[PDB]
Amino acid sequence: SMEQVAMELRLTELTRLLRSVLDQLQDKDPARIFAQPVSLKEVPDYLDHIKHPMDFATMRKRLEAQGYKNLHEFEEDFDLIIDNCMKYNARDTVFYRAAVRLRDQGGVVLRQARREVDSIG
Repeated sequence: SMEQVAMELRLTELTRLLRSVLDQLQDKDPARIFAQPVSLKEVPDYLDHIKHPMDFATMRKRLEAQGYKNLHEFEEDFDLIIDNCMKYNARDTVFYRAAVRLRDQGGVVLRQARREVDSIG
């Protein structure tokens, strides 16, 4: 149908905007602490602690398969990155501190992304 195509064009455009959001958020992690999944070879007990692991590479695979239907789903995944880190790592660690800084800096980006998603529809 023509409606299915119109819907697919909107998804494609949301995908374009989320890719730009993803790039901007990932720049706020210049240490690349959150770039890849936590290694289960190197942290064998990780899944005993964290039930839903997340990282920027995993978000990028989902993104490129157009697997985010809306900004809320994308934010859920970004929040998992931060929140998992802040539970697994103590307050005095470079990892925890990196998550706090990512959260604080990403807030600004996400605030305008919401306005754009609503605005462009």
